[PDB]
Amino acid sequence: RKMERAEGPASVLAIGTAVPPNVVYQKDYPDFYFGVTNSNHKTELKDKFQRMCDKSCVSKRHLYLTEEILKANPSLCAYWEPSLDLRQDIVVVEVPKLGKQAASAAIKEWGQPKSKITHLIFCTTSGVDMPGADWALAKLLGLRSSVKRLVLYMQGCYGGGTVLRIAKDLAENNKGARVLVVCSEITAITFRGPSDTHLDSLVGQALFGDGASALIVGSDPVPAVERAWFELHWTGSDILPNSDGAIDGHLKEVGLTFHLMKDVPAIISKNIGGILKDALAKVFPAAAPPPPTYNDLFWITHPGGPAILDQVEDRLGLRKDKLASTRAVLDQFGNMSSATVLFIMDEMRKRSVEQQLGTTGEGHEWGLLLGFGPGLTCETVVLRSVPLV
Amino acid sequence: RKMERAEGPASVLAIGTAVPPNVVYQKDYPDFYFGVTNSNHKTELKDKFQRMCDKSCVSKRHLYLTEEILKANPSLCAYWEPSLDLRQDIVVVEVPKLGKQAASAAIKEWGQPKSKITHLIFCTTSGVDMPGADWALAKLLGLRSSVKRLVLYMQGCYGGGTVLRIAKDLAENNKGARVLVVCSEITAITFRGPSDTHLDSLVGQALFGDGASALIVGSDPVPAVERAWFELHWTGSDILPNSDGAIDGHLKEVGLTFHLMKDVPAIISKNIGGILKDALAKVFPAAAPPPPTYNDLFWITHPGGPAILDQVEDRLGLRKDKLASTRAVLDQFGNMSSATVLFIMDEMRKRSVEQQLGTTGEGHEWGLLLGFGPGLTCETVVLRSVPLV
Ligand SMILES: CC(C)(COP(=O)(O)OP(=O)(O)OC[C@H]1O[C@@H](n2cnc3c(N)ncnc32)[C@H](O)[C@@H]1OP(=O)(O)O)[C@@H](O)C(=O)NCCC(=O)NCCS
Ligand SMILES: CC(C)(COP(=O)(O)OP(=O)(O)OC[C@H]1O[C@@H](n2cnc3c(N)ncnc32)[C@H](O)[C@@H]1OP(=O)(O)O)[C@@H](O)C(=O)NCCC(=O)NCCS
Ligand SMILES: O=C1C[C@@H](c2ccc(O)c(O)c2)Oc2cc(O)cc(O)c21
Ligand SMILES: O=C1C[C@@H](c2ccc(O)c(O)c2)Oc2cc(O)cc(O)c21
Repeated sequence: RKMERAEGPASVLAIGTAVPPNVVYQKDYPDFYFGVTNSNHKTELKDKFQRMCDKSCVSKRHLYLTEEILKANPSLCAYWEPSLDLRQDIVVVEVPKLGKQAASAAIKEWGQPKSKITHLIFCTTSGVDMPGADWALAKLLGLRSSVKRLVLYMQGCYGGGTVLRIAKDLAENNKGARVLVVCSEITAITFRGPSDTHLDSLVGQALFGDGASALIVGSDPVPAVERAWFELHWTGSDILPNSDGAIDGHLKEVGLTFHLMKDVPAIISKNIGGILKDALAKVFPAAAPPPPTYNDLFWITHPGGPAILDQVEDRLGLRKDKLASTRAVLDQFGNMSSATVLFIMDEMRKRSVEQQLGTTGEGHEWGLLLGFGPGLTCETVVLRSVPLV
Repeated sequence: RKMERAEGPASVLAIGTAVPPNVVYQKDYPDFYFGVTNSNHKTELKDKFQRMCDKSCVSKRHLYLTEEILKANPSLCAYWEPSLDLRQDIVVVEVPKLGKQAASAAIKEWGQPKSKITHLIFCTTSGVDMPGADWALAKLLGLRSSVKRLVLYMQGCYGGGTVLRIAKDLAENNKGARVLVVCSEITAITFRGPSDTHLDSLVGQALFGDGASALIVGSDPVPAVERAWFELHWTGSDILPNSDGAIDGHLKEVGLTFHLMKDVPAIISKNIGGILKDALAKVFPAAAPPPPTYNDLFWITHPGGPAILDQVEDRLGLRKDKLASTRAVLDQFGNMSSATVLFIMDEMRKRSVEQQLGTTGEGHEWGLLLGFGPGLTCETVVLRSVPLV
């Protein structure tokens, strides 16, 4: 008359990632972007975009859109031309497909048959449809027809925190539940030509890349059969003060548009300390061990842009190595919206194993995953690593 | 280092509903719809639409769109004209607003200050935005800035089951959690002129109406302070066999479009028995009382259309009164997509109280809530009523 619940903390049992094969190196992107968009005559706009690329701390990105595809579809290279139907036709197909590559890698690592997946969460900011990308992914994988699905559309850059916040309750409240979590982002929904009109969209052109990540999340891993890599222990969500309209995105007839105030780094950096201090106080209450210091935590931080990272690091006084895993993903992949923190989680555990650190969190026991996006919404997850060998 | 979980079953503690004030009676709708759309010359198409309205078992609907608004915005009255940006500007505002009316009613009934709401789920098929309708509703209500939000976009007619499936885990896995659940639907996103092109969209014009419903869901109601009306005990989700493309909806430059095969009733009716029999077997396992008979359950059934209800009733052999609560909502409000089953839940408990039946479920202990939509997805929730006086 009842659904048995699980006992232990929701745990990450496997991670997979996937990116489009086409690589664009940042040194080449100003020429490329202004070339295929027919805007090289816009001489001062391009110098402005060159400075954004020079400062982006992005070396390369993987992009579904190629010069050939852009040549085939000139309404994408144009500026403010109607093109949503064209964008949707692309991403309603390619977002689940990219997600399927990451999902198959995570399942292969996990090692159990795909029919043990009981739940699915699909998160994307690229396109919407009915049935949704969750249904399409289930069809592509051949998941059981009774998988409990959830599609999280139009989330944006905090979505990596959101999927963990939901997956935690699904795994913990359902005995045996194994949650496939996929975030998949493809910039074909936003890509548009340059214009002194909208210097916000330029920022997006310098930073956003494509990618998908997949997790298996479940409570009570079977001993010597499944392997936990991180545990979810505490979650919080906050709308930061005086941030109305900081980050807005609209799905228009010209596609997805992006609006971004210059004070996003300030708003984030100046509020994040109180959020983290409160979260750590709840996880480590006095009544008892004190919370670890920031430098004794591992850090999985959504790299909205280098200015956000630099100002957060400065305001919290983080030692300069704490954001190294985060900054490596931004350098090699750019900002992949909701998927990015799961790429960072993967990079951190793999570094930790390769370098024989004592835990999956670079040697630290406790850790923080942060997502930031429209709201301005800050998603906080307190994680525990797992000891290695 | 941990979030305490709750103990008892997730319970519905209050329900509110809201509809646009403009009423259109079905007897008037063929003339009205073909009038404001400039299509009265389409003589045989209209006779076809008259027969759909005659058969709809819908007496009236509440619609945000008025003749005055349609006169002001002729691209809505047209057929296949670009109009998404216009539709979004409407529903990104009006869907949260309608939802706020229902939410305030549910909170007023519940009786606790609005700051005790810890979580929010907003479900809609009408428009998408960043930040989302969940953020807008929180702003309209003045909810705490740390409310844990979730926006479920592009769900469709199964969404009433989905929100209960998620809210169950949120309430049960978080001690003290009180989940505001809102479904809000406004047909301005789909409304378009008639055409022998697309006889699917005609079906939608005869059945779909507007409305919003709101729940407070929480585990462990405080005795003599909060009041439970229904308990969530079991949830299931199924993709019905040989239903690929049964019900599709796309968000296009002309707005939201709707595609619907004629065999939806057949697919639903011919598969539903096995789903319910399995669900009841899980809730009442042999090893022990047998499951109640269908006629001894209460029924909260999404009324996709009268043909779905009639064929489900026939195939399962339901006594003719079991779907009376469901059919009363369809008659007085039409199909309000994801909100409809919560209107039906409200109607049933209010009937039960008014008629002094022994339980909130028309006198029956156990009950079934069913949502159907794109997939073809069937959402099943097994509910327990609460005894009255
Ligand atoms: C890469 C930028 C992107 C980093 O460069 P920087 O350290 O700011 O260096 P600069 O200030 O020289 O930036 C160069 C140009 O970017 C422009 N710029 C920066 N942020 C901008 C914004 N939000 N909108 C428009 N222009 C912006 C500056 O105005 C400047 O123009 P100018 O050289 O003609 O004066 C940085 O501001 C950043 O990281 N911002 C975070 C972006 C963000 O908010 N992302 C989160 C997500 S949606
Ligand atoms: C109201 C209809 C809507 C009920 O009427 P009915 O009992 O079918 O009566 P009829 O078959 O005389 O219907 C009249 C017309 O509707 C048309 N019709 C019914 N379903 C249709 C569909 N999916 N697409 C196009 N036309 C349809 C019939 O072709 C018929 O046309 P005709 O009179 O010119 O031959 C009914 O088929 C129904 O309830 N369907 C369920 C709709 C549905 O699937 N909703 C769930 C959600 S998205
Ligand atoms: O406007 C967007 C773009 C979006 C996005 C889509 C696809 C990608 O591959 C990608 O890297 C990004 O991500 C966003 C995230 C936000 O928080 C706000 C936005 O406007 C957007
Ligand atoms: O195409 C739609 C329309 C949608 C809807 C929106 C707003 C309303 O007020 C309303 O009653 C309905 O509901 C749908 C539900 C589905 O399952 C499929 C759809 O295509 C649609």
